[PDB]
Amino acid sequence: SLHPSIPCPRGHGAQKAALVLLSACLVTLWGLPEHTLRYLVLHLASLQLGLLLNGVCSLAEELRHIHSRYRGSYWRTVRACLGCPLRRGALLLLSIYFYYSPFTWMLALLGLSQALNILLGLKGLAPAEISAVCEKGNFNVAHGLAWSYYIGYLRLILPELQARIRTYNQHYRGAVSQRLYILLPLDCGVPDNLSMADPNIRFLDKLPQQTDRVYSNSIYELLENGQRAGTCVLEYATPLQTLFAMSQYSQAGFSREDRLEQAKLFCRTLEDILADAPESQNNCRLIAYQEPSSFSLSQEVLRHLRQEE
Amino acid sequence: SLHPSIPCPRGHGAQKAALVLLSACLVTLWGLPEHTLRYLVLHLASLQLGLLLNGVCSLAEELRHIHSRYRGSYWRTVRACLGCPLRRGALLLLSIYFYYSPFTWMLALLGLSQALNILLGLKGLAPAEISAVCEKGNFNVAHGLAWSYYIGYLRLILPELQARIRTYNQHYRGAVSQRLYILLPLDCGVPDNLSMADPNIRFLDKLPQQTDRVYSNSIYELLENGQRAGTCVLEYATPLQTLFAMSQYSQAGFSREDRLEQAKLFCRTLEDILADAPESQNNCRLIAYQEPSSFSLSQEVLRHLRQEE
Ligand SMILES: CCn1nc(C)cc1C(=O)Nc1nc2cc(C(N)=O)cc(OCCCN3CCOCC3)c2n1C/C=C/Cn1c(NC(=O)c2cc(C)nn2CC)nc2cc(C(N)=O)c3oc(C)cc3c21
Repeated sequence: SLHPSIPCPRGHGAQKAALVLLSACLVTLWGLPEHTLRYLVLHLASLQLGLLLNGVCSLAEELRHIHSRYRGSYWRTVRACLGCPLRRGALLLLSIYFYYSPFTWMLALLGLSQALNILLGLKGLAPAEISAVCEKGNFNVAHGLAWSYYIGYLRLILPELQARIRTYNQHYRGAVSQRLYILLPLDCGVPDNLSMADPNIRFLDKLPQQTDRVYSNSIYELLENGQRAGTCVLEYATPLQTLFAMSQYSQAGFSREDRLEQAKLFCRTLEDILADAPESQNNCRLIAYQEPSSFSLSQEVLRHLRQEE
Repeated sequence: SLHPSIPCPRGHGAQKAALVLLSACLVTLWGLPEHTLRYLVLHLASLQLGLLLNGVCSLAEELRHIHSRYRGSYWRTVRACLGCPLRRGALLLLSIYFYYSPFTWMLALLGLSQALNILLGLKGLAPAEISAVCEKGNFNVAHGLAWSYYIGYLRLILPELQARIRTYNQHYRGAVSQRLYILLPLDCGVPDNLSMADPNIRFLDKLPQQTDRVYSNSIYELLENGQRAGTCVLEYATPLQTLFAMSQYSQAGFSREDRLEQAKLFCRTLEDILADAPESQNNCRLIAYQEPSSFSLSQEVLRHLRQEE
């Protein structure tokens, strides 16, 4: 409705043309009794056991990710596989009602059939269905936030940064490390400053220019037992402020479980980009955390600081 | 490898546990000849015809989107459905080799079975499989670019903008319209300035402040036949510079077909956000274009300008 090449969203034409081929194929059965209907649900059973066997093998992948992806909860993992046990398991019981009115040997034939369907890669997802699951969930916001952060901000501020650090040391007493530490709070909730987030980190300063775009940089000196054992540059992650603010934007249904699944994905993608980047080979260093026994993040920065040298 | 709650990417444990249940179910067949193997491919045929029927009904959706999503090319639409005709159609012919060694009535039983499987929503995609297709393609960069553009930039610059426009008119001769026009070139290729992109648009100016964050909004006056019939504020789309620069970033396999599928998706999502936004009810106005007979975009801005009043 904006440009003729702009694709409109998907409609219900998949369901619409489904009943047409249903009504076409149903009247062919009128071309020939009642003997078919016991065979119909038995074949309809075999589609469900194939889907049920496709769930349990994918469950073997999921137990690798019980702690991270599913917070140690065994019930969510079974709920994550198999789609919907209600609409699947109901027709499975209805089949055995019709099945009575060498079964394991008959059951074993469909067993290995679905195995090679997975092994040969025959369970293919079409690029129509691959696309239609991607534009369905409007909050797929994780790779765009990672890729635009590297392109728009990190590609620009990192190669200049080493010169802005050394001129502060030529200006002086306090030796600041030559890396950029980006904090990634998973409980996203980003405040404006950092003195209130931890009173162990209570500096403020402005990193000077080179001597266009003006990226103000503040150096926060850790005050381990009231003493600045470490001085460093700390910035938050501006994409995490967006992920927070979409959840507060209640006109879009973005919940705190949907936010936490992307913020973990945002750190994995941003760790990938800084692996093979020309500029961040030794400059960037992400410090992710999620504090509930809420410990001090000033310690874990100092662990990342003393591991530098 | 960064935090213990950060989920690792998926492995080949789906294929790994598939052969284990294959080797388990195969030796149960040793517990009982050769009579099963003709029945096995016949059941393996019925899975493919169900997938083939699932492709053709989804094709009925795709013909609504032949021009936009598939550039008018009928062959891509069939290639977009059904996944892979090579690995699917080969086993279909191999079945009929085994089928010879009321068939349409037997074929009609599996026909309406897959219809109600689509009609009742029984073809469910599990949230494990829904997720694993989303983190597979690392360039899913369309909604993050739209949502962060509204949050980080458009939510901040639009409610201030009306005051910055009127003070230019109080300063004066030239009545500038009270809207923001964002250009979305689909052939993304964004240049730095706009005088070279069209010599019909050749102003430069700086929109003044209110009298924190400083945004330079340049006012470009249309020079219809060398005369400034229209004066307006034109900005490009900074997310489209990123989508271009990921394609030039050849370490990530982002091709010009992958870029063009997201840039169309970026404009549909950004049109959605400005529909139900409190600030952009009459301020923003997107002008998307893709020029090959490459016409002048200064005309289509003036069409959007004279349609205002
Ligand atoms: C953000 C929404 N968005 N999403 C996508 C995708 C594209 C855009 C977008 O439209 N960006 C944008 N175009 C603008 C045009 C003007 C103009 N006409 O003047 C002004 C702007 O804002 C003035 C400076 C900002 N000030 C100071 C910094 O905080 C805010 C106020 C503009 N901005 C705001 C963002 C600018 C970049 N930017 C970032 N951004 C990110 O890291 C980020 C996170 C995600 C996700 N994507 N990115 C993009 C990389 N952090 C910044 C911090 C400092 C700093 N410390 O000084 C700093 O200095 C400059 C020069 C830029 C800069 C920053």
